[PDB]
Parts: sequence; C-alpha cells; structure tokens
Amino acid sequence: SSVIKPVLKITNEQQNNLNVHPTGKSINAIRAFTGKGTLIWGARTLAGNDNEWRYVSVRRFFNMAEESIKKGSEPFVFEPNDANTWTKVKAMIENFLTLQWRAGALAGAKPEQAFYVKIGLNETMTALDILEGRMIVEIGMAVVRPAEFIILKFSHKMQ
Amino acid sequence: STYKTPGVYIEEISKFPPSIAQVETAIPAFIGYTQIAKVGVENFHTDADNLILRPVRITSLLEYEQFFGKAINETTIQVVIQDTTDSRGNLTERKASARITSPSPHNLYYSMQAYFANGGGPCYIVSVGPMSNTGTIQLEALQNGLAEVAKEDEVTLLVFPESQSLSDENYAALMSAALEQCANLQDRFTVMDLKLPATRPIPANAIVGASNAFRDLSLPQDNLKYGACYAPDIETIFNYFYQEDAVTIFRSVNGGAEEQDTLTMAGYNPANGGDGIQYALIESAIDQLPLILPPSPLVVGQYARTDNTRGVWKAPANVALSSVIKPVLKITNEQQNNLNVHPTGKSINAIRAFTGKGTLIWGARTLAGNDNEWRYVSVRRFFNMAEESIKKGSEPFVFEPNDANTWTKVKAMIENFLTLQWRAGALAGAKPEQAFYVKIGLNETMTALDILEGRMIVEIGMAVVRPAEFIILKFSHKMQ
Amino acid sequence: MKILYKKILNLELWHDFYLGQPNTPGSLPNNYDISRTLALVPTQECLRVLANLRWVFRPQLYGASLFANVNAAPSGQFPTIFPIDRVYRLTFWLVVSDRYFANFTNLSLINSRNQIYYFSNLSGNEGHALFLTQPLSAYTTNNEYQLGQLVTHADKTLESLTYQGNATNIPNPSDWDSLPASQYVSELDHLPRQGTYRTQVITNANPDNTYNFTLVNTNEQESWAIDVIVPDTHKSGEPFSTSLNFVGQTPGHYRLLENDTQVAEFVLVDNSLPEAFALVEVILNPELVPSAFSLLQASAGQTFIQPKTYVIRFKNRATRWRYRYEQPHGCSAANLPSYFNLIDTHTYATARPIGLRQRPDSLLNDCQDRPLPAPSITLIQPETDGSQRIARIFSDIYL
Repeated sequence: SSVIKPVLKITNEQQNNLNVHPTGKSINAIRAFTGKGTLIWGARTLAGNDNEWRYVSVRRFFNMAEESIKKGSEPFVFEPNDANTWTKVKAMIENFLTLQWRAGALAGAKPEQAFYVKIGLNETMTALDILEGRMIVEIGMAVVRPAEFIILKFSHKMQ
Repeated sequence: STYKTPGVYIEEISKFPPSIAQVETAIPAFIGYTQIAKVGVENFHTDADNLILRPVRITSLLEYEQFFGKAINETTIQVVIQDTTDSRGNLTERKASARITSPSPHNLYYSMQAYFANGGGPCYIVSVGPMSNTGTIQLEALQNGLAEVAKEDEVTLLVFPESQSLSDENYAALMSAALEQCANLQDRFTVMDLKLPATRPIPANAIVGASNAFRDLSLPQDNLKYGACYAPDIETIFNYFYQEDAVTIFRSVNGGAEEQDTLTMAGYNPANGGDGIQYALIESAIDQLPLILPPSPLVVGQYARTDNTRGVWKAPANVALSSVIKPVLKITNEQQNNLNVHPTGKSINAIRAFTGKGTLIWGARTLAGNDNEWRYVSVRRFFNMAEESIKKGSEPFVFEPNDANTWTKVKAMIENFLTLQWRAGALAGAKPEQAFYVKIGLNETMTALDILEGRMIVEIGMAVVRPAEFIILKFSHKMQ
Repeated sequence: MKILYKKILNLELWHDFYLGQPNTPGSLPNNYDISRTLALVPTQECLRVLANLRWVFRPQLYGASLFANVNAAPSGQFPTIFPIDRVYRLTFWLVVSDRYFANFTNLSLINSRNQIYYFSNLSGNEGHALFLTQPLSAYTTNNEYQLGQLVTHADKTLESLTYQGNATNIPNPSDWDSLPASQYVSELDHLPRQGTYRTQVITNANPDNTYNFTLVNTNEQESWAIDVIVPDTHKSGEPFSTSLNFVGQTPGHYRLLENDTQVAEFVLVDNSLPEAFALVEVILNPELVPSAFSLLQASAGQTFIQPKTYVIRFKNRATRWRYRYEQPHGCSAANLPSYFNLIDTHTYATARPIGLRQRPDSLLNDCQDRPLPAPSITLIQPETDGSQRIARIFSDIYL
C-alpha cells in the first residue's frame, strides 16, 4: 500500500539467478503485475539450498515453538529430577503441540503422526545426567511446505 | 527442463488423456521385453547376461514411462498417393493413405495404454530382456520370468502379451507351465489369446481352422480349470512410432499401377527443401492407421472394472470395450456354437460387435467347460478368494494346543466370514443354515492319530449362484 | 490344500540379572522369562517380505521364532515350496519394557543419545553358541581400559574394576575378576544413529572438481547417489558443507562413500518407532554368511531348511554396597566382617564390587551376626574423577 511503482523492472530470466544460486544466498523480489499492484515475490532465506531451513515461515515457526516450550518448562528449575517431573513436562509439551496441530500448522492424520516427545532414562538420559542435574528432551515435528511452481500443458482435442 | 523462478509455466504437447483406478482383487503381472528397465540407481540391463530379473510394482502409465520408457519404432510403413487428372493432364484431385506390411512383435508399451484405458490399478512388471528390432522372442527367458513371479503374493492374474509370435510347441509348453504354477499355488488364473493365421488378408472363415489348431495342443487335463481363452484380435486407435526416413512412398495416377518413388517422407519435409503440401498429406495419412492388439490386456482391465461394481461372483461378460474401433474378424452364431461347446471341453470366449452397442465380451467359460463345478470363471475366482481369506484367518493358530477350544475359535471365524459373504448376494439360500456348513472335530473329520500327528482337518461346503445363458421367446397369433 | 510348517529359527536373549554365571553354559532353565523386559518387533518391510516368502513370525517366552512352509520329502530333508536363491534381508526392533533397565545391565554411562546398538549374523563369533555380537578384544599390554570393560585372557573373561592408563604384562588380580568363557555386549556395538537430513562437510573443497556421494548397504548394493558442485568463488582449501536427504530408504546399516572412499558408516532410522533400543538384522545370502550361520542348503535345484539358534547376552552391573545409618552403630574395625571397610561411625562399605541379582544367593552378615538387606535397583551413584572420569559406583542402603 501507498506505493506507486518499483524503481527497477525484474524479468523471469533475472529472477532465475536471484532465486536459485550455487552459493545458497537468495534474493527475494518485489515485482509489479498488470492489474494486481506491486507484490512480494519470493519467500526463501539466505540458506536456500538447506533442505530444512529453506523457507522463512518454517524458521519463524520453529523459533516461536521453542520459545513457548522454554517458557513452559522454566518453572521446574530446582525441582526433583525424577519421573514425576518428567511426566508433567511431557504433558505440557504434548498439549502445546496438539493445539498447534489442530490449527493446520503440522502435517499428519493424527497427533501420533505429527510430532513426538522423548524424555527419560531409557530415552535421552543416564545416571551421570541425574547426578549432574541435567534434563534432556527431544522433540520431533513435521511442518507443511509450500508449492512454488505450476506447470500447464495444452493440447488439441481429438475429433 | 529446470524451474527456478516461482510462477506459472506454459508448455504445448501432443498426448492421449490419462486414466487411473483403484482395485485390489485383480492384480496382474505382465511378463515381457522392455526398452530401458532402469529402476532407482540400478540398470537391470547393464550386462548382456546376468540380467536382474525382478518384479516391479507400478500404478500408472506415468510410472511405467519412468522406469521402462516407450516402445521402439517401426520400419515397414508405406504410403500411397492417388492422383486423378483430367484429359489434358491437369490435376483434379489428390488423396493419400497408409499401410503397414509387417509390425514388430514388441508391443508391451501399447498394451499398457490399452490396459489403463479399460480400468485397472496396481500391477507388476517383469522385464525379460531388452526389446530388439530383429524381433526374436525366446521361450527360456519367458520361463525365467514366470519362475520369478512365483514370489509375489499380490498377483492373481498372469498375462503373456508377447506370445503369439512363438511356435505351437513353445506356446503349449509355456501355457502348461503357467497352468502348473496356478495349480500349485491355488490362488491364480491365466488368460490366453487364440493364435490366428498370419497371412494377408485373412482367409474367409479362418476361426474354424484356428480353433482346431488350438484344440490339438497338448495341455495337462487336470489344470485346465485354472485358465481361459479369448478371440479374436482387436483394432485400436493408438498410433505407431516411426522415423521420417523409413517411410516408403508410392504413387498411382487415374487408378494406374502403383509405383515406388525415390524419396522418403523426409524428402518432402519443407525443412529439407521438399514440397510440404504433400508432406502434410503424408502426416495425416500415417496418423490414421489402426493398431492391432490381442484381447488379453483389455480383458484383464475389464475384470478389474467389473469386480468393483458387482462383485467377484458376477460374470465378467456382456460389457463394452473402450478405445476400440472394430474387431479384425466377424463371428457368426453357427461358429459360436462350436466355439462355446465342444466334446473336449476346451472353450473359446468371443468378442463380438452388436449394432448400436459397441464391441462386447460374449462368453464366460473356463477351459473345462464340461465340468459341472468349474464351468464358469466367476465361480473359480470366487473360490480362490474365499480359500485365501480362510487360510489367512486360520494361520495364527500354528503351534497352538490341538484341542476343542481352538476348534471352536476357528469355526467361529470361518462362519462369520461366510455369513458376510452370504448377506451380500454371493451365496444361495434363505438363511445361513442353507448356504454353507463347516465341520471340524473328533466326530467330524479327525481321529486320535490326527491329534498325535498335529494335524487339523476342516471341511467347508458352499452353494454359489450360477448364471442364465439362453433366453427363448415364443410367439403366437392371439385368438379372436 | 495341505500346508506344512517347520521351525526355522531360534532367537534367544540372555541376562545375568536372572541367570547368573553358570560354570559351563548349556540351555536356559525351564522357568526362564523376559516377556516383560524385552520385546522383538518386525518392521513393515520385514512384514511384507515374510508375507512374500510364506514365513510366520511368533513371539516366545525367551525371544521369538520363525516358521517356514515346506514340503515333506521322503529323505527327511525339507525343501521350501520354491527355491529361495536370491539375497534377502530381515530387520527387527528391540524394545525395552522395564524401567531402571539401564541400572542393572552394565552399559556405558557416557552421555550417548545419538547412538544405537546393532546385531547381525555377519559377526563370526561361533564359540559355544552362535553369538550375534562382535568378538571381544584380547587382553594386551600397555593399553587403556575403563571401569566396566570385558576382555578375554587365558580361557577366561576378565572384568575391569578401575581405570588403568597403562597395563601390566600379567593381569593385576586386584583390578580384574574371573568369569567363565562367554561373549557379551560391549561398546563394539554402539553405532551412531541418523535420521532423514544430513550435513556433510568436504575438506579441501576444490571449485575445479565435483563429487559423487553414494550409499552402500550390507548386501554391497548401491542404494542412493547424488552430485554436489562447489561454486567457482570458493577459495580453494576451506571446508564446505552441504545438506543431504535420505527420505526414501529403509532403516538399516549403511556406509556413506564419496568418490571411492568411505566417509561415514551409520544406522539409518525413519522414526517409525523412535523409542526403540536396538536393531537386529538377519540376511539370506550364500556369499556373505558363513556355513556355521546359514539357514538354507542348495542341492538338486532346490533349497532345504537347516534350523539354527542365535544368542544375544547381557551382563549385569557390579557396584560397591554402602550401608548408611541414622543413629550411630557400635561396630568397629576389630569386630566387623573382613570384607568390609569402616568409613565412619554411621557408614561402612564393601571393599570390592558385588553383582546385582534378583535373588542374590547369600547375603552379608553383621559384626553382631545378622543378615543385612540387599540394595535396591532404583538409584546408583557414580563418582567422577578430577579428569571427569568415572572412578567408583556405589549403591546406598539406608538402615
């Protein structure tokens, strides 16, 4: 909004080199389209060859989720390092991830296929870790990724 | 083609429309020569010998084209240009037509088109060597393919598209091996194509000779209930692959002699400085040549289509074929009388055209047509399905105590399955008491010796429904 | 329709927490059971392959078993319904049910959450059984052993009791125990586990070249390959990282190569069962498994079954027992069991480690001649060294 026009015009052939490059550094464009105004065109990070961190939205979502998990699992500092605390922590994390799944952020047919949480002696921890006072939690998540390219094919119908 | 800028890309191609479907009880295996056979990072045809013989699971034509690619091109297409001129030699009219004198025996890529056009689903491909221009098809390689397909459980049907080029002895040997495998596993069925004369054009009423040649083949009489046969071959709308420098040109003026020209089709290409006005006619003529295929690829697709709307116990007959122009031969009722019933029991199901209805499958009998129990295809296929399900249900009790409690549980499972089959209309009877029975026990099928050995014997009886083939109308003048 | 089945495989799992150390191992007792501590679970590929081969899986009170579908010949040999003459691969998850398992099982106490165990029939080790573990190393001179290591020497198996930076020519009897000859699980089976995405680093990245990466499984079949092109603005000689994706492979042991060179070796995982403990692999290949371990003979155009029994075994942990008090006990260095050590007026501990068992045969007596309760399996107290090494492990009993 409140825009007249961009200072330069970018073509598709230049966009090919802006969007994909062997060094992974990517440049998102702002282009004008007839009748639609000026629009943002491109949603990649500076690590565009990374299979995990290619897109902006995935990284921002991960940041949000880990921040919420940290804030949720802060109150247990200086609590007994035993099975009961582990149960409570796992419950909190799973409830948060379930709320995220049901809004359409995560893929999967049930919450069993969308995420998993591992915390315990036979999962991520040992006796040495109990003596040290360390708690280790492992969280896996499947996120949804966008479609960038649409290909149309035309033909003459047999008659 | 690479795509690096987000957006919409536009491309122009010439293609046939695609078609897919989902089935489960009609899963066929196709054994034959391929063109590339490269799966994953492995080239199955890397060395001339020691080929990788492996069955691959595919679901669409698009995947077949990914692994095994398309068929090789032909080298026999001839085109005739027909000119008619006036009294002074002025051209008044010009036409063009095409013919093929001898087509290649490698037709596996076209059969998959015909299959997916008629329905179908998941199938298995067994690439028996690479396709060759010379056209040599060997029995031993097909036998190795059939030996390898024994290791797949999802397979219920066996198809040999490239077997009409074999000799009678090799053909009989292959068919006997297939029937023996089905007899051993007791969960499969084979479909065969009748061989017809290879002369041109077809002699009047040849079907009578072909059926006598067929019945003269030596096949095991105890395995005939596991297979079926169909005739004749079908014309279809699909096109041939070719090159412009292999197409031969002829001309004829005012109905005169047909003379061969000294140029190829490539010689008329405007990119080479030829006359494009006739090049267009050559293209449009080549485009119209029909493609000849055996019935089996289409028949198996129609099996998959009909078991999904009516059930496996319904006869797969009286249904119409798609992407078909016309059959190559016309069968009459008098010939059908000898094709359908014969003292030797070997029966031939027909494919016939009926005015206004298209071309339809006509006949639903097995190669054991005089057998009171195994006369029809649908009964045998249903029995195969039922016994397979019973086996799978009664497997978990292996190495369990051989006593009355296990017998009770097994009987309960079998009776529940048979009740579900009865209520859908597969079995006859007014209640489940008149439709089936199950016998397992000491006073039913077993003895103390069998308890000591560790054997369990179960007897299952079932009444199935059978079709009506003949309708008789009688007319009269009403009294008045 | 006659269907004949015959046992074709025996898989057993041993634990000294229940068995102890027999003076010469034979079979298990008649009342053996781990059905509530360990479980074997087939994967999906395993299920469909067993279906294709017409074999049946069955859990047992000691492990599992496999049954093959055969034909009854007169010779007494049992051929399969068809010749199994290709290469096949069967995989199983090993899952733990009993909590506190890591306390009585003599495992490594070093933090490892990116590793997993692995067992196979390509390990030789055919001694008094068919062991699916790697052969134990030998006792040598001038090496470094951690507390807990099992080695072999002079027809016996040796356990380590303390840290030794340099060994002796002859075993020091105050650092090693003397058990009967058998093989167990050790750190030779702790392979790094990996998921779908990898970060691979090339050293001396040369823009004038390329690289072809490949993945090779136990059957020595290439399963995967891509290429990576270093850009032409990369100063030659620095490292270069790249991302790799193995999304379409089946879990198992693989070797990652780059241009005819092994770069890595790992067990690939798809997180179908993320909390699995170990992986077991069984192979059918007439070229890679020796004749003492194979399960199929080939003769007269057919295959015949040979039943076998494979064994895996876990050793129990050993700790020093420390008796602690609330009020002072009146026993002294002059009236306490010789095998004790008075720490202070409220505490005394054993002088050598004792092994954790469920029904410890005989208990220790007090200076006033009274049986003392055994420790519990809920807590263990390892003590780190100056160099952050494990030095001792106790079990506390509060009286």
